[PDB]
Amino acid sequence: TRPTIRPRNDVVHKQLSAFGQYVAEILPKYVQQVQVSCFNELEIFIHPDGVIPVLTFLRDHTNAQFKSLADLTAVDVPTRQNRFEIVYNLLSLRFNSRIRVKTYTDELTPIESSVTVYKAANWYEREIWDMFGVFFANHPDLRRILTDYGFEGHPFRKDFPLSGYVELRYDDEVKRVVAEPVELAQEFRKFDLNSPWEAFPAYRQPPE
Amino acid sequence: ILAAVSNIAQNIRLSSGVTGDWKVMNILHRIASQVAALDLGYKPGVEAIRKNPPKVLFLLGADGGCITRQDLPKDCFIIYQGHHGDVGAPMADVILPGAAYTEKSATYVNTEGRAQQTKVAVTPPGLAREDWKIIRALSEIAGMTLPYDTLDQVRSRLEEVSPNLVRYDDVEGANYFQQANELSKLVNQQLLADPLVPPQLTIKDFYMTDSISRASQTMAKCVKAVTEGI
Amino acid sequence: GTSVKPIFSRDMNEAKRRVRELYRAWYREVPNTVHLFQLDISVKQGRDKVREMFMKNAHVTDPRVVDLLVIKGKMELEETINVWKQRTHIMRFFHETEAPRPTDFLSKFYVGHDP
Amino acid sequence: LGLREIRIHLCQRSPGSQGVRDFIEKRYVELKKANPDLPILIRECSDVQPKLWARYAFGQEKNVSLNNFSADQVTRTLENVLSGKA
Amino acid sequence: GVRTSPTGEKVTHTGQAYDDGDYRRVRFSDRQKEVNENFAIDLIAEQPVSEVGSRVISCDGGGGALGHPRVYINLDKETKTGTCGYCGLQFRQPHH
Amino acid sequence: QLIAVDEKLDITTLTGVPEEHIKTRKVRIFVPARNNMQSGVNNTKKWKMEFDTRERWENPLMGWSSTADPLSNLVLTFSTKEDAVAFAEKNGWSFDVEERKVPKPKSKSYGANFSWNKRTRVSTK
Amino acid sequence: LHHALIPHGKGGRSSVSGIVATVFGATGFLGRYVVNHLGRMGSQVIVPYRCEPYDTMHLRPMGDLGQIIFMEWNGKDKDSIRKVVEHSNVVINLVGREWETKNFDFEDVFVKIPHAIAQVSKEAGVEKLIHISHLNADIKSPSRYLRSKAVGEKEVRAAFPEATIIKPSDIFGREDRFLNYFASMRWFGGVPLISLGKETVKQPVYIVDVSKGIINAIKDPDAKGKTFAFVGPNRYLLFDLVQYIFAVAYRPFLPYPLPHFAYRWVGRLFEVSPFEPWTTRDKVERVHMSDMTLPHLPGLEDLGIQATPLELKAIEVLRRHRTYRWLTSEMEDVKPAKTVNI
Ligand SMILES: NC(=O)C1=CN([C@@H]2O[C@H](COP(=O)(O)OP(=O)(O)OC[C@H]3O[C@@H](n4cnc5c(N)ncnc54)[C@H](OP(=O)(O)O)[C@@H]3O)[C@@H](O)[C@H]2O)C=CC1
Ligand SMILES: [Zn+2]
Repeated sequence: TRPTIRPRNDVVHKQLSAFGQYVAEILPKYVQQVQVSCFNELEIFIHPDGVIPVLTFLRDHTNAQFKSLADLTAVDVPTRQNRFEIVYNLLSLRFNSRIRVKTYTDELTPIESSVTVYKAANWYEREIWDMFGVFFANHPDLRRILTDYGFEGHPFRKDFPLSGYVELRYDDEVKRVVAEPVELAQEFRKFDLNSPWEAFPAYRQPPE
Repeated sequence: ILAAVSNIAQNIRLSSGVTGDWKVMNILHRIASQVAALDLGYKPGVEAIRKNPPKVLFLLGADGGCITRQDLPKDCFIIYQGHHGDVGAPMADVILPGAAYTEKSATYVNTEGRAQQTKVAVTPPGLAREDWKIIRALSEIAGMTLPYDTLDQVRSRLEEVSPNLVRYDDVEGANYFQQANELSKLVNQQLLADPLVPPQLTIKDFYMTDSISRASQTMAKCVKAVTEGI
Repeated sequence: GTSVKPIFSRDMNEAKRRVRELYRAWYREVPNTVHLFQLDISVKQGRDKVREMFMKNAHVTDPRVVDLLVIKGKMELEETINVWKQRTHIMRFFHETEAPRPTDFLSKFYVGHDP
Repeated sequence: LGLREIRIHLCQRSPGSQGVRDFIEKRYVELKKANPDLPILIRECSDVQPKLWARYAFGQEKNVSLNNFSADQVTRTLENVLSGKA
Repeated sequence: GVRTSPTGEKVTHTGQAYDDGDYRRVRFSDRQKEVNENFAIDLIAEQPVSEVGSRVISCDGGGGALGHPRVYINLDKETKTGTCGYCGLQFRQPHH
Repeated sequence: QLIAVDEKLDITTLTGVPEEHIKTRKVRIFVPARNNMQSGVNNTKKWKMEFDTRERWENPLMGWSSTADPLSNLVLTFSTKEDAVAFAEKNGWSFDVEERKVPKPKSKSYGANFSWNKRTRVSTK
Repeated sequence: LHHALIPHGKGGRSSVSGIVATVFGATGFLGRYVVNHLGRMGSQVIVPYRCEPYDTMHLRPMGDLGQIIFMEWNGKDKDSIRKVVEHSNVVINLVGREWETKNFDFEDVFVKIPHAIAQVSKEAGVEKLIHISHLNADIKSPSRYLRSKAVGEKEVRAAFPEATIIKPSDIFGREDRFLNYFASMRWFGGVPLISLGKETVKQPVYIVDVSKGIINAIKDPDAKGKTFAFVGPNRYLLFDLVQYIFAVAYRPFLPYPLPHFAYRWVGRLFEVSPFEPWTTRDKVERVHMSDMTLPHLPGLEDLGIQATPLELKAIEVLRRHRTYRWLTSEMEDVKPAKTVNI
């Protein structure tokens, strides 16, 4: 257990659990769940309507003052009714801590923009709009950031194909770069890698 | 023989009574396409062709050699549509390449009466096409075009002809044994004094049965192994 | 009820007026686009293309989907006006290198293995 | 011009097919005795509706709804179809 | 041992050559076809069979960790030699 | 502040998928069968959505397998059957659903190998 | 069908169309479009070239990997012709030159080379042969170019009975010598037109139409021994055509009549250059001659092609000849010229 196993820190575990207690107590209206992982990471699951309040609290409260927004991303889970899971990672330099706030949405429900709370979100939300198609309400300028001009679709969705639907080549007849339906000389080879025996009994699910 | 077996089943039913839903009578088929063809109203056997020889003959994958050109008049237009060159291909005037069971999403009916559908794993080689698509294209070319254009539409028509062909895992059926038993008593054809011998006498007759089996080198190896041990 | 949240419009009337204003803007912008990008198409051709693009989504009855389509159309128009798009991006709407794929049964039967 | 096949799709446990079922269990055999060479295909139905299909020369085909028909109505419909009617 | 087809094209160790009816030959016009002349099937046949006085021998291909995984080959069969599944080396026992 | 939309959810216009890949495609929703080369059953837990196989030809150069179907490698994983059905419905795809197959419970007995009169007794062990 | 040449795919760049084509004269105006159209389908294209390989690099991106194969050849050496057509099922001939060099004459490029190509193709078993002639090819024509074209047409037909012969007329396009030729005469101030260009009628055809017609003739099974005439949809007088050309390019049109003998002398003067001549006496004769009318021959409509009128594609050719002030003018601004049809 000593050499090849990652050591556990329980002091940070208790501190993060107590702060989850504190945050869940102050904001019962929006906080839906608080979790602490075994590698000492604190997550708060909130109702979407509380994106602006909770974040503001975490930025402005004296005991929290999470004054840095490290990252803002989304995860696509097609099996959920609310498809997209929005993740905010915040850093507190005053207390040398990190926190995670997660909410959810679907293809048609917008989310309040947090640019007022964090100026850094301006581009991040654009990427979430570009890659996942999640609309953010009250954004100073929401447009595509990463894909090509006029690119149809949101590639980071699970149902979007790996190679897309169109490809570009230069045509001499029209004397310009044109887009055509994608064709591949060699098809991407799909590998079925998952083993038919479970690896981790701790994560076993109810027998359905 | 069918009348005798139905009589045995009738005796069993009228002696033991109606035990419930047991369905004593059973017919064991050996052809994948037989039950579907019977469900669609085809005439079993080739008696009609011998009785009234046609001028145009459509061989839809028929390789049993039951009908040859000696059984047909001259200038007979034989059309073969299939996937292997076998008994029925060299006698054809036009050959239409079709798809095999691994190359189409097609419906086959079990000996139980259970309908199932295959899935496309590969695509037909060369210029080979799906069989119903070939027939539909031919109908359009002749001007007497068919009212269905996709696979779902032809399966809707299939449901119209026989609705049980679109229930893809249900084996439940209705027993009408007594009606068929009553109808079997009208004719009284006499049995033949010939012993019942199956065509499948030994293991060596099992490997090559259809066109795909005959074209397989593994089955030829198996036959050569069972004929001489070595 | 379905308990759904709006983006901009409450019903289909607000969505339709937004669609109409976006169509007005595109109709106004087409000649300027033709002059700036030095396109070899006519203004009438470009307006037909705009009309066809709008009519492709004429079947939508959800105000939320209509609002999102209008938002995407505004982004496309902003890219076109600011000349962020190049001539290639504008001309991709016309598909001048793609041979016409036939639709009837016999042509599909003659060409390939798929419907 | 003439009759080539008859198809009765009856829904096995649906109440609306009850009368049709009665016909099959009573007066089908006699009918098949009157028409030794007429295909009369008795087929299983979904949860939808009982129907009767009549096919004529050159692939003409028309159907009649048999929902809630009594056995007498079913045999009258067969008598009409078999005769030069409908 | 590389041979030549009646077309005049060198036949690879996999035994493939473009047919006389194959247009793909044009890619070799004014150019050459890359063929390796060291056929492994011919080179391994020239190796003498090794006679060892044990029922089970071990083969690692030679070189230790620079060979293949070490395997054990049984030599009870007398009408056939024991072949390594990795290297193709043959082993037998003193006979006659 | 709600609008209470009525009709069926449809996001086909917002996905960027070409029309020919919506109206002509057929998806299969199923639980994959256990690989009979193994006894583990961990791959028979989740539901899967895949698409119908399209044409694959061979490259004139090097003889590789070329395709033109962009959805030939797309497989989606779902918890329940109705989740997959809802996803397919809202994405505008026609679907075929195969109901889950489970091996029925079997009555095993080691003593049956040594029956006094039944046929169950084993010739060798 | 030597199954490696059965169509497979969606007709894309990576697809296989069953076409193996040897395109003689593929480094020219029509050749680049023909090769591009062949490579779009996924065809195996053989490009015989005699020029510097650099001058062929614009043909590199027109096909998938290995689909375009370049080989050297000589017009006078039949061994190279055999070497480049050994494995092709289609041979397209586009070899021609508007002027005579010291090494090749009109008979060399329009009679000898086409006949050698046809004979070698017939010997090698090529199934389809497409040969390009001129609409105005006549044995008794006043120009050597068209007399050679007619003689070559006869000889190709004799050597390859099942050849498809295509006769276009004054192809216009980005790299043409028809619109660019008239536009470049602005450098001399005035435009010399014999009889003010009022005695000549032209029916020019678009380059993409010709390329599509060649492709469709390749894929047409019943176009074996037929002869086609590819013409545009409108006929114009030379004066009206040049006036429209100068109106599209927004250049001052100052036409003057020049006698036939003097303008022939001008062509003789320009012939002397060792480079590509600006004009020649043969160009003089071909420009001032009316396009023939051949109502007995099939045209582009028989191949499923609808001819593209000059008024929709002139701007893409003549915008390069504009000054900065008129460079952004639209296509709807020129009020198309008068057409003398029927
Ligand atoms: N107005 C028009 O354009 C229409 C064209 N004509 C015919 O259409 C054909 C092609 O037209 P186009 O592309 O415009 O002509 P180009 O001059 O642009 O090119 C002709 C091709 O033929 C090759 N070629 C020319 N001379 C020789 C030679 N002595 N030996 C070998 N190869 C040679 C050239 O190769 P390289 O570049 O290396 O020299 C070149 O690739 C020609 O046969 C022409 O006669 C038909 C009606 C009119
Ligand atoms: Zn070894």
